[PDB]
Amino acid sequence: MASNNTASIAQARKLVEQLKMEANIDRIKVSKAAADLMAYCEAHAKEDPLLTPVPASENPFRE
Amino acid sequence: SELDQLRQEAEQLKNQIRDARKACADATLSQITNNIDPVGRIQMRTRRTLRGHLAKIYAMHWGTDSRLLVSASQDGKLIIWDSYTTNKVHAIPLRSSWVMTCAYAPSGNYVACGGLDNICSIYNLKTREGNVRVSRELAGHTGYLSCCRFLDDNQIVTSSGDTTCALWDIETGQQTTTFTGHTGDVMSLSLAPDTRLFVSGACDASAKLWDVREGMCRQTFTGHESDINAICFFPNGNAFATGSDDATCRLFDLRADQELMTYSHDNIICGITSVSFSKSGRLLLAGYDDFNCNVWDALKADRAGVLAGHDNRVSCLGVTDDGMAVATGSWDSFLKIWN
Amino acid sequence: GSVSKWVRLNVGGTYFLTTRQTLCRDPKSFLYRLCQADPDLDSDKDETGAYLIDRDPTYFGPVLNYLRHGKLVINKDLAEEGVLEEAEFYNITSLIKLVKDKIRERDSKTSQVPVKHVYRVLQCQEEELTQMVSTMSDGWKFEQLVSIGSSYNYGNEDQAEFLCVVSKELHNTPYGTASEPSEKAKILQERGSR
Amino acid sequence: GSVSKWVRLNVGGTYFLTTRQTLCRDPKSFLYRLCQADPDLDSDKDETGAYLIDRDPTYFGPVLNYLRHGKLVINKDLAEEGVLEEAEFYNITSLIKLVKDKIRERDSKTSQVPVKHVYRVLQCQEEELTQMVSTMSDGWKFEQLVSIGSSYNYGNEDQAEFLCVVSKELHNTPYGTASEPSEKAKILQERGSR
Amino acid sequence: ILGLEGRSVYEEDFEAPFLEMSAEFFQMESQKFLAENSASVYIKKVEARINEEIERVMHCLDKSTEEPIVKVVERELISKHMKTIVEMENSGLVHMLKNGKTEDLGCMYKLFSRVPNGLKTMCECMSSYLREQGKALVSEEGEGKNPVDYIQGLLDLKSRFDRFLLESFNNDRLFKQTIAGDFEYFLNLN
Repeated sequence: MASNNTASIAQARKLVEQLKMEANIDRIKVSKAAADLMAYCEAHAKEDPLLTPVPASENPFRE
Repeated sequence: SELDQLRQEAEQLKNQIRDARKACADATLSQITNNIDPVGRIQMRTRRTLRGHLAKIYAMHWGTDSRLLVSASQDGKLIIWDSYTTNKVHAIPLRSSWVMTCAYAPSGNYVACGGLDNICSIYNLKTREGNVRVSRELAGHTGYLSCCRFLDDNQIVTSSGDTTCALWDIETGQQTTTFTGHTGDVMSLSLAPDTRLFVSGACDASAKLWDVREGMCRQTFTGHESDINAICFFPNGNAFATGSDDATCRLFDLRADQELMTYSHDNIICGITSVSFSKSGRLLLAGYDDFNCNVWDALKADRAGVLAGHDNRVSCLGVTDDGMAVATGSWDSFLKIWN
Repeated sequence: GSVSKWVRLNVGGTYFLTTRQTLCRDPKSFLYRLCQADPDLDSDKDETGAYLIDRDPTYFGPVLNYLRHGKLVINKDLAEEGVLEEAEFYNITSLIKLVKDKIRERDSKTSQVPVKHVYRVLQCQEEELTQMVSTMSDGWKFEQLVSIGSSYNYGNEDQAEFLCVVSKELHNTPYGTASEPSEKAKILQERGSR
Repeated sequence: GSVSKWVRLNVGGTYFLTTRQTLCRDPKSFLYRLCQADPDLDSDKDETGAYLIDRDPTYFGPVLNYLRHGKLVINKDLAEEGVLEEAEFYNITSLIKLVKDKIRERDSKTSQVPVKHVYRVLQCQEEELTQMVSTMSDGWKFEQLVSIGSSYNYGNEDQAEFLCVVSKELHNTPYGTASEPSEKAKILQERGSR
Repeated sequence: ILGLEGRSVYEEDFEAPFLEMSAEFFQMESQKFLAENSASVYIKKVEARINEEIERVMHCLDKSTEEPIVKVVERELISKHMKTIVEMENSGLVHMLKNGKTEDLGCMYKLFSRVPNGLKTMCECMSSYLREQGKALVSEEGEGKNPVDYIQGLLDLKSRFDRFLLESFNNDRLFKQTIAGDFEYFLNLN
């Protein structure tokens, strides 16, 4: 509806909904989320071969 | 009138969201915990240069098989490579040139491409005939097909032009559901390993995480300062790395529901044109509008290494699903298999 | 007297009995507006209760074909342009779309007389050559193969050894010889140009 | 409508006067209703009384001829695709197969209109080159020869002497019946892909 | 529609004049009603007229016009002549709670629930009522008072006042807070 600036109020309703779910969605502090990411990354560091030397036949790109 | 009142209401809602994030905002433990083992500088050498292209490479996408990359050149050419031997499994001319996006399906045999054609071209790699006969030509798009990613064998997301990031049923060639709400064009998409939540990065600098199982948005990450080039989910899908035409990368966490941590860079100022995660997701590889790209630590926010050896900008990145290497859809017409 | 569930319409000299539903392909169409009586209409054939409108039935042919059948197929001997003129007079954007698609199909079919024809270039190695010509995409015709010098790996068997050139009669444009541009596409084209 | 041994159909406003018996060939087609003079299909016209069918007379021709004398004759000035659509409307499977065969013959003959077109490359040196150029198959058309760098001497009498790209205008089969893969075929395709 | 892209015509020609004259009509009607009516009569008549005005405005006004009109309605009727309706002669919260008429208490509360000003004024009112009841209870009544009615009689007073509150002014956090505060206040009087 144009005379309401092309129903820009629908964006307001969507933002109401966005606040609703963002509040419903739990808020995880930055420090502990970072801790979880450290745990996953360091636990996966050895199997990330980018972090490790690769022999001339281990990769399928020197085969 | 009261339209301005509803706009105010939206403003105060965003203010509340900012307040909730700020309360959720804590000290980033990863950067202060910089006593983690140093990332150093990884001297990175490509074992296989993919000179099969002779035009610029705009998009590229490894497959679920994690051996075939579908690097698309804007001249209307798809090169389904053999990354392990530098052989062209397929070389497909495209009905229209200036293709900017190419994705490889969970089928492992379907490939998608989007140009200025406004028609999403899905090519069946394997048929009874043995040649790459096109599977489907999904029309109905309004703007240019800014980015495309395969949801399923018959479901796909096409962040098209005209603020469109709709879902499409490949078999019917029609939209499955309509995803809309952005005021800017949608040109960035990201695939979570969940494969059920896609964060679309539009030109209004709004990383809207949409849920594919509903016809409505899930989260709306912001903090961007320019249109979002590429978005890469973590190998857990718990957070995504975001790059826009700014001099800093960003990392938005869904559990925090806020920008978890930003990768400030003043040693390089070129816009972040592509973002990626390593096998662990510890290494965040950033493609840059200059020839040489980089890889920074997602933990200590420092450069793990430099992707050097290029002669023109890299327009897309793709890491091995085994983490053996990364292919760089550069503009020097060679994809460099950086092992 | 002149209107029923069906309606008699005098396109050209001939009179077709067609349902009021079938004649309308969008409520902006002039035909639908003519289906119900209007105070503006003065000249009509009240001899048989059929409204008089002045257009050729030959280009009404494909129009009514699409309206009744839901799919537009314009005969290879009849002007798709005449169908488009019929649609534009009757103000049916759907028919505008199909005539557009048919005209693209015809321009593919007439891609010998001047109208855009897609051409593409592919690289191939000596070994890959047989595969990618053999696995060359359906709907494309091979046009040329050129041998080149080998900058790597001796003089033959090079990843850049042969340039294949293929083509497609259908043009790459979204429609005909002119498509409505977009500004961001030009922005990115300038970005890639330099 | 009016009772007669024949029946007058208003096919697109055009009166088809055809006998009722030739329309009893396919009850599984819409026509066999239109032939009922009893109240199974009742249709009239406020000018003649003809029954009304909202199907085109454009592609009604070949289908009606197939009903009359058992064989379709698609006029080579009308779209065989339109005849296939008309066959679909009366969903005569034999007629569907016949029009699809006509479209396949078209696509083989019009392989340069973007439809199926098969290509290959032979490898030969001059001695065998003359032989297999001379003994080229009927249907396969030579499209290009090319030399390949010869490590022996500088030119001829090397096994790697000439590639011979040849082509054939191949029929495109309307989809839904062709190009249907198989599981073990895909297993072997994956085996041979590497 | 003549607003075209903005609300300018709709906002200007009638929206604001309707709002302002609506405030004035509400003011004068509420003044006349308070002059002419007791507590319950004022409640019934003002609520009936509020429903009438809202009915007409929904028919004649847009959705976006609701936010101002509701505030004006709650401000000019149920926010200015309110403090009188709390307590008078022959009526009032303290007078009426002893009369045991639950239905009027409910309405006196549900009408007042739209404005937090009315709710807090009632909270003060029956807080004073409960404090008076507790102070009368802790002192001996008649010829002596049993410890059942004095120390643990606070519990009986709390239970009966909880019944009153739940049946008249429903379960609301502010009312529970004030009744618990009163219960703790004369708890020291045992």
